[PDB]
Amino acid sequence: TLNGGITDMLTELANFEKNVSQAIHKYNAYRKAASVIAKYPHKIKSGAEAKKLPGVGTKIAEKIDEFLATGKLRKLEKIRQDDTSSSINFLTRVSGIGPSAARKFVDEGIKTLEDLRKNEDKLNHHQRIGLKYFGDFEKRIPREEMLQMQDIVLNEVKKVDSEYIATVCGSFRRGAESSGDMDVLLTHPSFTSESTKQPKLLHQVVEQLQKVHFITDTLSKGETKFMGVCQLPSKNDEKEYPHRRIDIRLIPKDQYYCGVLGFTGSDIFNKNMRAHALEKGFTINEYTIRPLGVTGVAGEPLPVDSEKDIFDYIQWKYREPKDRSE
DNA sequence: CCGACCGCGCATCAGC
DNA sequence: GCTGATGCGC
DNA sequence: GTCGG
Ligand SMILES: Nc1nc2c(ncn2[C@@H]2O[C@H](COP(=O)(O)OP(=O)(O)OP(=O)(O)O)[C@@H](O)[C@H]2O)c(=O)[nH]1
Ligand SMILES: [Cl-]
Ligand SMILES: [Mn+2]
Ligand SMILES: [Mn+2]
Ligand SMILES: [Mn+2]
Ligand SMILES: [Mn+2]
Ligand SMILES: [Mn+2]
Ligand code: NA
Ligand code: NA
Ligand code: NA
Repeated sequence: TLNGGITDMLTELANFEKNVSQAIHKYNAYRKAASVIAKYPHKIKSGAEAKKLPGVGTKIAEKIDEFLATGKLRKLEKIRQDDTSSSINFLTRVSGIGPSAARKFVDEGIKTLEDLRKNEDKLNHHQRIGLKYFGDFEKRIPREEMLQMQDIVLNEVKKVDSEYIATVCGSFRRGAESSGDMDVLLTHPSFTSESTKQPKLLHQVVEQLQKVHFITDTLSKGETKFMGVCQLPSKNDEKEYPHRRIDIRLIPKDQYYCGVLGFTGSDIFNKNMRAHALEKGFTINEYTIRPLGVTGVAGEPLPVDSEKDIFDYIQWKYREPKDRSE
């Protein structure tokens, strides 16, 4: 919170560039600046000071000066009063309505929550579910509920087959006291980088979590990635818990460490690490780290027996999950 | 200045 | 049906 | 929008 005013402004700018301008590198540039400012341990007193940080350049330095002086940014005040940008920014908050869809909907006169409900027939399945749970998906998840959810998932998985290992990653693994959603990494010894000896490995887990009325809806589902909705069960006479977003990802068991690194994040932390891995002659995905050739083509996967091994290849001192919240 | 910016699974669409 | 591009949410 | 080269 030391610089919460600045990082909020930059985040609002990033969202503007993503949703309205459809300018993805400006989006990430603003996100990058906001992340580096967010870990800087002094109350920023000027844009000159801010600009010393990697990722804060001249333009962001200017806007920091304006904000530090007036407590506002004219550019944002203008954006806020623009009805089209306003409507687009709102509509994108629905899961499945991206910048493209949102602009299309506004053009057709669909620009409020009321309009969206009136026109359910024009939403695809993902968007229909995002709208259905729009309000619930706004709420955060106390870690205590995350712990309850972990228990249901880990226990229900164990019931399908004792050799499933399910790990909760995401902000939960980084030690967050509240989470936007739940992210689950799934492995099973019959699914390795060398063979898939068992079919329906993910489907069986989804059906099981559905049978016990944990998973209530499905956003998308393939042979290795599920995205949907779940809900803790409520006690006798208790108000119902909010519906929550859940993702489950099945990974080859011999590639667990790149996977848990990849699904622990943060998203910015991954971008930073992967970018630095390129600079040191490697490419990292959620499956492998591979060396780059003189041309650029990736080599064969390098051996990995721990998260730290990946850090070692790229000349990075190890960082605990709790220190990867960028 | 200029070129690169992490890397991927699923849903949907256009084309053959 | 298959292949590739695009949107989307990560 | 920023930064290495
Ligand atoms: N490589 C990469 N990984 C991502 C990206 N976005 C999300 N992830 C991974 O997916 C994990 C879960 O994503 P989210 O649920 O949106 O993020 P989160 O850190 O869990 O935050 P909350 O759920 O809102 O508390 C992240 O921690 C990352 O490990 C991305 O843009 N690139
Ligand atoms: Cl851009
Ligand atoms: Mn999450
Ligand atoms: Mn998630
Ligand atoms: Mn039932
Ligand atoms: Mn609900
Ligand atoms: Mn580096
Ligand atoms: Na800088
Ligand atoms: Na959206
Ligand atoms: Na979220």
